[PDB]
Amino acid sequence: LEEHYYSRKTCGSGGGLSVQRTGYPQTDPPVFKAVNSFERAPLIVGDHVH
Amino acid sequence: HSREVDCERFIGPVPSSFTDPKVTSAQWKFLEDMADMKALADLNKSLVNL
Amino acid sequence: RRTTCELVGCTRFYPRTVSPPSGWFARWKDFPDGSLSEVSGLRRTDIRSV
Repeated sequence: LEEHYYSRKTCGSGGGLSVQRTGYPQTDPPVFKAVNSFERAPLIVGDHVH
Repeated sequence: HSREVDCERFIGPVPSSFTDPKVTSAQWKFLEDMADMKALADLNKSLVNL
Repeated sequence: RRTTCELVGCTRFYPRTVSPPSGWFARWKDFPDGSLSEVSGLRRTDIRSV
């Protein structure tokens, strides 16, 4: 999106102001690719000493 | 006009240098020997509190 | 054992000089005039032994 004021003026007569607001959807490249992974071993022997 | 740009999209891709590292056996052996030497030297300081 | 691979980067904004039209007149209004964001990464792969 990008709004703009197309303030156009008439010829050499009267002289009235104007705004004329209009927008246009603007594209853009994709967003980053967040990666959050993690791997580990399950469980082998529960002793605390060895 | 009035354009709005997002910083989470106008950025290049990730380089190909983000792969896993590659270490040889000699470097691993040297690191293991250095770690063993450091561990053996640190143990001598623990006995100072005799 | 452990193998780390850190990554860091920065980003800046370098806009063009001006937008010269065919035979009209234009002008810019406000601009970043600074940094934007900062990208960073990290990798870890450790293998314990007995």
